[PDB]
Amino acid sequence: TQRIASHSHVKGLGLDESGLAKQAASGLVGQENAREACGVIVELIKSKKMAGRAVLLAGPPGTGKTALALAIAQELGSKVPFCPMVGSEVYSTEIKKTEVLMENFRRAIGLRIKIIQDVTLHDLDVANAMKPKKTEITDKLRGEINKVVNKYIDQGIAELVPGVLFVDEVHMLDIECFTYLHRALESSIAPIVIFASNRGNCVIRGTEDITSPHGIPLDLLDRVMIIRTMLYTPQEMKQIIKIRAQTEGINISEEALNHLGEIGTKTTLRYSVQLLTPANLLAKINGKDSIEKEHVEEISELFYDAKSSAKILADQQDKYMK
Amino acid sequence: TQRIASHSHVKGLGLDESGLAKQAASGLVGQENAREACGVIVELIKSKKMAGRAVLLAGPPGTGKTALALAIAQELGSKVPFCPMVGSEVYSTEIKKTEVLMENFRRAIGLRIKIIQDVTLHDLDVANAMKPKKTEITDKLRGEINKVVNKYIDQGIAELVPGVLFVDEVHMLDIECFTYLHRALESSIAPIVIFASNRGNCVIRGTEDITSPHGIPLDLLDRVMIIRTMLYTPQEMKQIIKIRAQTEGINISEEALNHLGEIGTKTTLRYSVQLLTPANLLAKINGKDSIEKEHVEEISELFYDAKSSAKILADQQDKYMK
Amino acid sequence: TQRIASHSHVKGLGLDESGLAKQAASGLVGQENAREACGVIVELIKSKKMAGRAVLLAGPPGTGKTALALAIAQELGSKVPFCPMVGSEVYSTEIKKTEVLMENFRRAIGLRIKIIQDVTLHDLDVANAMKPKKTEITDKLRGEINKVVNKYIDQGIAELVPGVLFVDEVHMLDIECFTYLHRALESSIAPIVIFASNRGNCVIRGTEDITSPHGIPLDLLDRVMIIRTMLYTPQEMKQIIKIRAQTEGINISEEALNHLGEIGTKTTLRYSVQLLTPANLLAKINGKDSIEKEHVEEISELFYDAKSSAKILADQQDKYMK
Amino acid sequence: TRIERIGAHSHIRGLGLDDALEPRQASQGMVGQLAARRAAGVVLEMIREGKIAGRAVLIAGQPGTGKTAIAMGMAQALGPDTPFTAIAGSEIFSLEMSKTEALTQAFRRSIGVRIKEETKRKEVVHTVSLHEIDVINSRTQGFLALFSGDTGEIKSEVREQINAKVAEWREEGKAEIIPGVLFIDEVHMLDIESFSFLNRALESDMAPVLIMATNRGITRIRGTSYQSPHGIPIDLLDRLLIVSTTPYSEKDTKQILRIRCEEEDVEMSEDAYTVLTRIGLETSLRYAIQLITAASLVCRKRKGTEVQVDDIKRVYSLFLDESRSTQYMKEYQDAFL
Amino acid sequence: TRIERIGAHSHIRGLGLDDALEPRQASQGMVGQLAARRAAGVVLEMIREGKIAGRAVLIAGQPGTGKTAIAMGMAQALGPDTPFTAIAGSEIFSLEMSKTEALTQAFRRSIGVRIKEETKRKEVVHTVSLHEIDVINSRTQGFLALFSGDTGEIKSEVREQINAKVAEWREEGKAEIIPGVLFIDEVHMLDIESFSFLNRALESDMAPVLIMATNRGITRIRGTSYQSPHGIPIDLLDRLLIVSTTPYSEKDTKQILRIRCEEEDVEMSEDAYTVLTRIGLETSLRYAIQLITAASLVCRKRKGTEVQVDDIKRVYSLFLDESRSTQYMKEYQDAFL
Amino acid sequence: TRIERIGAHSHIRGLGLDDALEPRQASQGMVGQLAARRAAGVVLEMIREGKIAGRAVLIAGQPGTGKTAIAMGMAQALGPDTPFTAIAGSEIFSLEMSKTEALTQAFRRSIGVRIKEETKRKEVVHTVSLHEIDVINSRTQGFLALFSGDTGEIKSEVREQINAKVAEWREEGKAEIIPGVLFIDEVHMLDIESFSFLNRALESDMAPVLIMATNRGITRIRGTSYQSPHGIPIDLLDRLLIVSTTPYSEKDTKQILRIRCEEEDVEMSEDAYTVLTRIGLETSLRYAIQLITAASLVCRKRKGTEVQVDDIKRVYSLFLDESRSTQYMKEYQDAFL
Ligand SMILES: Nc1ncnc2c1ncn2[C@@H]1O[C@H](COP(=O)(O)OP(=O)(O)OP(=O)(O)O)[C@@H](O)[C@H]1O
Ligand SMILES: Nc1ncnc2c1ncn2[C@@H]1O[C@H](COP(=O)(O)OP(=O)(O)OP(=O)(O)O)[C@@H](O)[C@H]1O
Ligand SMILES: [Mg+2]
Ligand SMILES: [Mg+2]
Ligand SMILES: [Mg+2]
Ligand SMILES: [Mg+2]
Ligand SMILES: [Mg+2]
Ligand SMILES: [Mg+2]
Repeated sequence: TQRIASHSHVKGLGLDESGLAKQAASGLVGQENAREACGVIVELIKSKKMAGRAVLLAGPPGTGKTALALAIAQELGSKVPFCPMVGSEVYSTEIKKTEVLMENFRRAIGLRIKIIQDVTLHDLDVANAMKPKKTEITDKLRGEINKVVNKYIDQGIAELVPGVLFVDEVHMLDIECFTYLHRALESSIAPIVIFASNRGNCVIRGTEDITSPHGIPLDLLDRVMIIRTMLYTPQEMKQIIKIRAQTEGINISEEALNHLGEIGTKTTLRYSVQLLTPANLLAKINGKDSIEKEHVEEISELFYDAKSSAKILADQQDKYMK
Repeated sequence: TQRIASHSHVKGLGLDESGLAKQAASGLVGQENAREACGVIVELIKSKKMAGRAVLLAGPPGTGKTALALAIAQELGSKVPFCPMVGSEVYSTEIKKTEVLMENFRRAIGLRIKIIQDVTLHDLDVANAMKPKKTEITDKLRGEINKVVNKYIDQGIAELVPGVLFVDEVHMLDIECFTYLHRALESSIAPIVIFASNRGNCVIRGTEDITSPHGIPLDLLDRVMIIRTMLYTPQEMKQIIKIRAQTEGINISEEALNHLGEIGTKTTLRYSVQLLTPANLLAKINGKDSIEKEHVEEISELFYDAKSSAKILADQQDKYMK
Repeated sequence: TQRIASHSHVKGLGLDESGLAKQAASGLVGQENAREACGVIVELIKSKKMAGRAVLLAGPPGTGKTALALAIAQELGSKVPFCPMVGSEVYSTEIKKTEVLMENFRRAIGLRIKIIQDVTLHDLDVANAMKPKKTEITDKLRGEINKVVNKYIDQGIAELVPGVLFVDEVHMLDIECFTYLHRALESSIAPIVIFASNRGNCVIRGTEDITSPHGIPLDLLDRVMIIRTMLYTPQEMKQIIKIRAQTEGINISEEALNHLGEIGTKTTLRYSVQLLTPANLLAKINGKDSIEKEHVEEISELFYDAKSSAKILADQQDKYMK
Repeated sequence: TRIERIGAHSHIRGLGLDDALEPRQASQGMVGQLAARRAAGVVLEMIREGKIAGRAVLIAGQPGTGKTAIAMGMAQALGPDTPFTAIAGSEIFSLEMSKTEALTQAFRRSIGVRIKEETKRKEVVHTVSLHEIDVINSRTQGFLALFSGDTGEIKSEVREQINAKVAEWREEGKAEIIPGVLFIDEVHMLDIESFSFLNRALESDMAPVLIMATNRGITRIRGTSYQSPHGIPIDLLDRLLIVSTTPYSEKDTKQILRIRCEEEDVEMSEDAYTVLTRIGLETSLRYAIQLITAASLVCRKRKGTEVQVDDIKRVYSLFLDESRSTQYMKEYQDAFL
Repeated sequence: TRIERIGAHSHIRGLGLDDALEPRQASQGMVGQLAARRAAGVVLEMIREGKIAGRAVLIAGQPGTGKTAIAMGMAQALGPDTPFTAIAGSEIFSLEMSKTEALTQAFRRSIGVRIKEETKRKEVVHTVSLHEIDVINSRTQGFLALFSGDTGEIKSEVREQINAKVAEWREEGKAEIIPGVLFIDEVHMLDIESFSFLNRALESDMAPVLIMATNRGITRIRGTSYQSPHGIPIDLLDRLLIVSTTPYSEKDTKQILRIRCEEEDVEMSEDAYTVLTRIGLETSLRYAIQLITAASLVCRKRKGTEVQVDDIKRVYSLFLDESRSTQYMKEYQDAFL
Repeated sequence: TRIERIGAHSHIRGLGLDDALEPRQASQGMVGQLAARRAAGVVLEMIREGKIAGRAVLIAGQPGTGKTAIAMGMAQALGPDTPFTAIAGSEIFSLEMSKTEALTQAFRRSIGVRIKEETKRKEVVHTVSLHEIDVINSRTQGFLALFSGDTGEIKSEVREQINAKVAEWREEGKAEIIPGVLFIDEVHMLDIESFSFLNRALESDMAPVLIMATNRGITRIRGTSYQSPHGIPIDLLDRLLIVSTTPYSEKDTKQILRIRCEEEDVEMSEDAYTVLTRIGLETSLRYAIQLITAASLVCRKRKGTEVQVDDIKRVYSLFLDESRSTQYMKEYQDAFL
């Protein structure tokens, strides 16, 4: 059997024919303004007409930012390329950080050469360019690869499938990476990029204490469209606990569902969805097939949330190391 | 035709037989104390008797520091080696910064082996020392290359032509480069070095805020001779605008010369000498072979000096990014 | 003849059969608590039963910290491996600093394979792993080398001789090296490590100004045993000057011994033991076979201690460079 | 369909200048900025004449005023015959070469050397730049290091042997030098050592014309702590010719929206043009540029043809802008990290 | 005699848990920490079931309370069938690869791929991890780069071709995935970029269970200046399950000394056990652990058998502890550098 | 004519010391500094006897007092038989090796191993240093890495196999050890880690005598923030023997000018000697040294023979000194960057 991870229940955005968001469809619950805005972005990626448009998902942690972009990746399918990328991946020891951004920008534009094969522009970049080493590939190579792909389209052997680059954790880029992203988003070959951050009003890395919203400078925030993600209500937290219980195969009683909903509004959404599998293992240790309230109450005494652990750190700060 | 750059009118220092400076000779105008002092330095480079003497040209920007050293290079000719070098060139990724200084010190001493060939000591260093890479060449090699060149002189096959190293922008060296330059100028094989800086009373790079004149520490300023360069008068600014107009092939009326002299005393010398070629292109757009006052007045409205642009930045500082 | 260095008179700890320290035996004078504590550590290294125990020698400079560990190395002999190591050696340009600690940890455990040969675990590590380069050797190699050495013991071809690692100047490690040393001392294969420092209540390198005793964090000071080294009395300083005079072959009069003892309590122990050989060379210049008081008085006027030179620096601070 | 698509500057066919360099109000995809496009055309005649080496022009002004749009207008107005190296200011920070070496390679990429060869008789033409000659002669099999980009630091001694050979050819008539441009956008991202290398690289006989763009004010230089205008020291600002760019009015913002609604091929109503010009004057120009395509997709999902004001107001509620985004972050500033 | 000897955790044969995960007061070399060992056993059944990817548990608490001892208890309770990569937090700072690449190699070392091959008929078994497959397919002669460790950065494109092939094999039944654990001890020694890589590496389908240990309080993160609990940002602390560890009482400290005097094979008198428990409650647990072996050697040099209280008091005068060491340094603070 | 010319120390043939090490007032190109040259000669007999390993001497004092001039006096007084490695303090900051490895190579370059070989019978002599033996045995074709300098870090295990072989040869009589000197000038440019490597490298049996020169006062160490005398920590200053150098008087400054006017071969008048001594006492010694040659060229351009006071006053107006240079900069401090 396949392993069940986080966002394994996400099977696309829950929209109808009219493009409005359903309250509960395809594993997505709530957040209807962000889901209609992400459905308008999905239509852009499919129109294959625009290039270099940039989307920022913004909000508190635990509010569906990585889940909304993986719902975009499920709504596009495996035909459209998708290139997830953490923003801390640019600090390679082998190549410069703008080359890691440019290699990810070329990895997200696809070409289907026909007998059918799937290739990216970066695959043609490393094919036309001892211990192997990453190399800072010049724009001299990239322009004639763009002419070769243009001749491959004009004889009909190839078909281009522009895709999407997800730069999750965009606040971990430094100021040189944002300033190269100005020139990268201004090109007519760039992929549609979806950025994500949860680090509002923090300093840019690589600068000595200048402050901008989301960790992103105002000259890059001019070029993106913002999608905010408003926090969840108690009722929608319980629906996320219900969907994660059906995804992990866990039966649950309604009183334990009300207790895990009170736990998830007490601490956070993510602590209550990782209380499911330890309470299920405690239920199979006791031999009962479903979780009751005593299993959630005992497992919640065994594991702590970050706020209760911070209260333990504040009460006993002379004992811990600094 | 050859391209015309900055310092293309400089054809040597303007000195007579007595060594006094003419007011206007060989493309040099004014600055007579610095030109007699640079003529005494030219005689030292030709005496081929001294080694490791060091000259600092000091003054405001736009006062003939790079022009006076290129006049030294025109007065020596192509027989004496000359090695221009920016002081920010020492931060190579391949070798240490004292090796970049030592490779430039050996590049400025020449050897004529006879059928006549011209070689430097650094050419023999890389000849007697896969991807090519610069290597940190040991003194162990440099001492036996010095013995081989000494045997080449004693059998008469070779003749040494010691030269000059110009380390323009010497304030961009860090404190390790100045402290290696102490040992480098103390050798009996070192070339005569001419340093240049315009960055008076600024901190040394590589130190945490200690202040010395010209960006150079006081222990290196003990070892150099200072040549100051006093600013130009309105009359000499007009003579520089006249010489740059004959060098670039530009005819000019006397009233436009008086207006460009008032512009050059209003802002700086360099802004008025880059107002020549755009006013000439505007005159050939209007079809007139010479520049009048309306061409300088229109081109001066099109392009700004740095002080007027700083006044625009001070008046509208809330709109620009920080 | 062999050269005579510092600690050339150290021929082991001066202990009897009962393990108490003699006042003057085997080149060691005084410091009896540290010598019985180092003799209990020697018995541990010979029991070959424990692994990863850690000793800190602590005290003022010039109090027998490097001398007490070289007395441990003389009491173990050449059969037990000993790996001296400065703590500033971990900042290699080729490999990471925890690999330099791990390569030194494997260099201190020995194997005698039998026709008799002596090898370390690091010698088998580099044997089972162009310009040569140090490589960051994985734990995948080190586990099967540990299985191969275990099979070599079980067939009787090899015998393990665990040894000792001396990380002198342990305050020059940064905070990452101390935190890897937590995991390194917790292993069952680690050598017994003797650390040394003289830098009490100073900041850890790699942290922005947090203060711990000896330059070592409190979480590593929990894992070590402390041996303090109390300063020497005037009488024991004279006995060190007497032992360094017999070691260097220098005859000395008793009045010059009393004058060098007053000099060594006036400044430091080390300045008076480097006044021996210059006074001996001045005595052979005068032709006398033994040093008198006039030779120590003249050589003490020629060379300065650090406190008298600091008094010269404080009186004339406007003349020296900053 | 093709590798190229509708980018941010794909509507700009060039600077809309007439025979007398005078700018037209709306021509070749450009609108507004009449003194800046006239100064850009005087710089364009300076680049096409090719005579003066090492000239430098800064394009300064507010964000959204079209500094980069003037530079891609002059980039399509040169054509493919004259080289135009367009780099970012962050691209000089390389792990395989120094910042001086990366600026020297960006300088020498913009000097084209047109070599002809007569070889019954056919004149083959091998236009090549000075950087490619320095990479080919740097080592055996060095012609693949233009492709993979794994050149290190080319020796300065090698570059004097190429500059002398090219001077010899040029005087023998075997080669024709076509000097070109180097656009360093976001130049404020260079440090003091690289700015001081620009102080002496522009005085060379083989330097290209160097255009640069900065939206920065009186700020600190990246390598030091001193404050100077545009993030650039006054030692380099002595060597330039600043071209200011004015902020747009209402009619200029509306005409940027009509040239863009054409490039994206969207038909909009005139009431939606007035509401989108009011949105583009209230917040930002570029926010009103990205509302056009997403408003076209809201109009496609309702199966209309003409984009109405309600599609603009729906997409204005769907996607936020920094101003509104920052406001909402004020409340969850204790929720945001 | 052998490569292994009495280390700091060599007495721990595993967590002393019964069938119902309930911890025994003293079993398998572990004593005390009943809620922490029960939470460690619930995490042990989560690792042995192998179903849920990317779970993460922090072991927090005071120094000397046995966070690492619980982790080597679960390391010997897994056995050699399930992989257990145990790294330090300072080991990610490599000169040959990035911190992201070093964490990706530490992530993929803990996912075992058991391949069987039928090859008259004998089923050879080649258990291998995902990292070894990515090093073998990274280059020709890449199988020695597991040994010497001179792999650079493996390309991400290569890792998608291995993940797809392994998924194909797993559905064809040629391979069995055995997910494992990654113990990052002293995790506080990671920086903000590496913590943000952990924010997305734990959401992957192939992530191992990630145990981590921290003795730190509300401190500054290593890459930034903000203060957060355990040295870990709240963006990552949202993804974990904290297991607190209580400080020991008198009887628990005394029983740690009896299990340790057995592993070191030393016979101690009961009065020396009471005096060593008083020393271990007054100063530190680990200081009283290292007094046992040196007290045994003081008992061997007097040619006794039973370790008395006088051997404890003699070794207590011989070797100092931070508290007493720091006091003596107060006087020579003008003598110490 | 030859590679060598009149440098700053080319007049110094050695320390002017007699049989009893007592310094002569003016001999062998040296004048003044009688206690410093006598202490330098006692160190010279310590280097020539070769018995004591790892001795270290700091030459401290004011700039222009001749710390380096005493060190090139002892460098020509040793001769070419005894090695003298003369490095700067900034030369240890290498990109291809660590500072510990660069100091170990500078330490082992100064220990000569004279090997003889009898090979009808002729004793060929191969004097070689310990560093060359460690580079030859470091790899195949490693003898060109002395020349090109592309050795990396030599392994410490290799250096113990060379030290043991050399000890064996020395006891068999095949080799003769000639220990030498290591001059680290401007030592203040080393950091705390390199100073702490010097704390243990000087205690080795194969360490050369280490001379060092510093003009610095009570300043901060380069790797830390603490203030210590000479820029050197008191942990290393415990291991040295400081040799102070006194500032010169009027007659000593005048006699430095007569020994230098001879090396540069310039004939000066006695009134010009008094005026140049007054200039050399007012501003600096080294400024009056560089006025001699440029005054000789002003005398050559007037076609005289004797250098007069007017040539000194003309060259004093031509070239400035820091004091006067700094004054003129005070006015244009708003013109200077
Ligand atoms: N004069 C103009 N004519 C037509 N379109 C323009 C003009 N100026 C700007 N635009 C449009 O506005 C967009 C933003 O302009 P541009 O990116 O050139 O700004 P900029 O001045 O370089 O600012 P920044 O410093 O923020 O990058 C362009 O992509 C283009 O679509
Ligand atoms: N005792 C001396 N005898 C003769 N000439 C001397 C003497 N001392 C100094 N000089 C001359 O003065 C010059 C400067 O002396 P030197 O460079 O040795 O100074 P220093 O003490 O090392 O100072 P700094 O720290 O500035 O380098 C020497 O090059 C030499 O020409
Ligand atoms: Mg996320
Ligand atoms: Mg200049
Ligand atoms: Mg020591
Ligand atoms: Mg722009
Ligand atoms: Mg621990
Ligand atoms: Mg000196």
